[PDB]
Amino acid sequence: APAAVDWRARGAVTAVKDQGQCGSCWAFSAIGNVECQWFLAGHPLTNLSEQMLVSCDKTDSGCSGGLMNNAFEWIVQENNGAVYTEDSYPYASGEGISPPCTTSGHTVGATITGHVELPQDEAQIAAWLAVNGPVAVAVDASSWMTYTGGVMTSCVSEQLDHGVLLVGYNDSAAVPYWIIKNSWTTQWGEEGYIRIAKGSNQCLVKEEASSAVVG
Ligand SMILES: *C(#N)C1=NC([N]C2=[C]C(F)=[C]C(F)=[C]2)=C2N=[C]N([C][C])C2=N1
Repeated sequence: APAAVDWRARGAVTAVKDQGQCGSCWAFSAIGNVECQWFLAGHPLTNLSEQMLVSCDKTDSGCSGGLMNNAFEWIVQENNGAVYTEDSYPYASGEGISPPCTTSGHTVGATITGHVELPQDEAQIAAWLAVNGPVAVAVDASSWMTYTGGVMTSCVSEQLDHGVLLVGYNDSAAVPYWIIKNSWTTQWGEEGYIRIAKGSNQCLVKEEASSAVVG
């Protein structure tokens, strides 16, 4: 794989979003992955709807949490592969109240046919990302509440409790790192991103990696 990749440089990543006081990170991880894949599949970059998942995916638990892998199955199995646009199903859960699902009236912004779950191997995740684009990952984010910048190297790595998006890596750096998009606005971290060391399973980053398949 190349020494360094950053899918932001390809224009493939939407702006950093704001989940607010809702435990909807899993939705932001899944939808951000879809946004990137939809762009890479030859379409304009389009903001897509987290609220569709938070309100309508009853396999997951709204503001109480969820899993990207379940979200991807819901999209395909329950929603005909459709992911609505942000504008047509906008984010309403920032104050912690998810509105009831509505099935009528939204605009499809992307279509997926499935998703992949990657091996629990940072090298193989990086090699897949280098070719195919950003990867949704579960992490232990419990050490992230003081991060102001730099490469984090000794994160608590004990329990998956958050979902985020790998957008790149740098193996050349003095401490090799992953580049991760969060959903805590651009006012946290490095304009909304965190670098964690790569190669030591920091934050349990290799354990639950996946990506949508556009089709
Ligand atoms: C977010 N925000 C969030 N996530 C989880 N759990 C989670 C998310 C994920 F993407 C992958 C995982 F393995 C685990 C939450 N569990 C509780 N809460 C607060 C309601 C969570 N928020």
